Amino acid sequence: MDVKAEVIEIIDELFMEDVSDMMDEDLFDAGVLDSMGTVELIVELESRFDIRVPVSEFGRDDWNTANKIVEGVTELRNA
Amino acid sequence: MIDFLKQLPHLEPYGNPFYFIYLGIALLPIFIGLFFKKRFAIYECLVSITFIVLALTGTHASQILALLFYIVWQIIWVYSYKRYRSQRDNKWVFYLHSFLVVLPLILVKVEPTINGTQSLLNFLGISYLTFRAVGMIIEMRDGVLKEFTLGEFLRFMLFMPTFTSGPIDRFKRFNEDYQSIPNRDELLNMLEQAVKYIMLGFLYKFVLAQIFGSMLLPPLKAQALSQGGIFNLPTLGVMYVYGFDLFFDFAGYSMFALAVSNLMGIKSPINFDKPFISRDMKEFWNRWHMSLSFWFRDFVFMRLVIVLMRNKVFKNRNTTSNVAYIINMMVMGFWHGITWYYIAYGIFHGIGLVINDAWLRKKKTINKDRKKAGLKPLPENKWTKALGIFITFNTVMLSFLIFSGFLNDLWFTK
Repeated sequence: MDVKAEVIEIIDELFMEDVSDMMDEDLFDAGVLDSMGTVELIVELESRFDIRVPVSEFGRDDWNTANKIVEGVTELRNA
Repeated sequence: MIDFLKQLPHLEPYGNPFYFIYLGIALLPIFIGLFFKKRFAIYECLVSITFIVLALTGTHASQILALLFYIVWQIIWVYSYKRYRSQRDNKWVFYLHSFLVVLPLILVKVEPTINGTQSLLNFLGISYLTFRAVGMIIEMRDGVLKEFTLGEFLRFMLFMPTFTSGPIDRFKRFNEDYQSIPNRDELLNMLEQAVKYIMLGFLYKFVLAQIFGSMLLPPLKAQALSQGGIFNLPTLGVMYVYGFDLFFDFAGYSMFALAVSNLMGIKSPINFDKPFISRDMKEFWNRWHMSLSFWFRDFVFMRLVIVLMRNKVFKNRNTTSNVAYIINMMVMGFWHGITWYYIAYGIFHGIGLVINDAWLRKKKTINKDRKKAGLKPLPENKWTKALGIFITFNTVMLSFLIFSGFLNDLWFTK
């Protein structure tokens, strides 16, 4: 299955808002993710993709937009 | 051999203005070198070892051996994990290596509870060095670190300007900064910032921290003691005076640390960002002892929240957030020391942050309660903002009174 399609479909499962077309939005500023909401996404991103996500290297400008989340998951999936 | 180290000359780091004459002359080749994109690897360690040794050659100069033990002990368990992490990756192995890297620090803290005296493993920068050491175990665990020299590990862990108390650093960021020497005018920019930071540090440490710490604080304590009771007006005096003293002494130090680091080419993380104008307890920890807070945020808090959400241990979203806060700030208290008031100082900011967070949640639902019932949003203006600042400032200042351990003198001297 497609990496981009599953990230798009996990985001509106826990938070309930599709952001497929308007995708380069800052998810913190757009009101999608809480302080606690990011932790909830990380857990489900691990359960779905079988990848363990580095949160102690997680910068603020690193994994903020959905495109940087999609592209970051693929890099951690093989490389 | 111990008597030799005690005979050896001693210079307390940033102890006086005339200290910077030595360090200035000493670092001058390093700085000039960086303009031609070269480092003097051998000379950098020599000048580092000299100043670290001079910082440790006190009346308890024997601690140099405790440092020597520490470097050996850390090399063993850092490399032990490095070797292991290549092939396998297990939870408990990582936990064991984490425990073992922090064990000397645990022994130093725990000791005077049992003994009433210090640990033999104790040396000056131990509390701040340990963060650099565990940092690598955590970074190897996350698979973000793979390659490193013994030289790269040693340069980072026992970096000279940030040794004794200086800003906490992470390996990946320190290493990359050291790896690529900044270009000619960016380097001159750092000289400008270094000469600025020294000027401020002079004012902060030798002028202001002097007035609060050595001038106002001692008679205020003396009076508060004579007054008696669980609180008095001179005790309200020590609360503010010490608070400012703590800030000015530590912030001034931090500026010196950053300035020397700059002359050494790398730019260490900053510690303070106008902490007293913070409206929020949440905002305060983004402004106070930042290198420590930002470490504890990513390495203790963030990591703990995932575990409580992996295992879904608590009922709702907010209890896992609350428990993480109280544990995280309490561990930070234990880090300061295993005495009642450091632990108190911990639990304080713990319940302080949960109260703070609960309010932000309540304010958003009161605003929705108003908007749907017709009414305009709850007022947010210059006086609500100031009120916030006022409440925060005094919560913060009261915590520093607990932290000072003066309440031990006032309540428990007997």
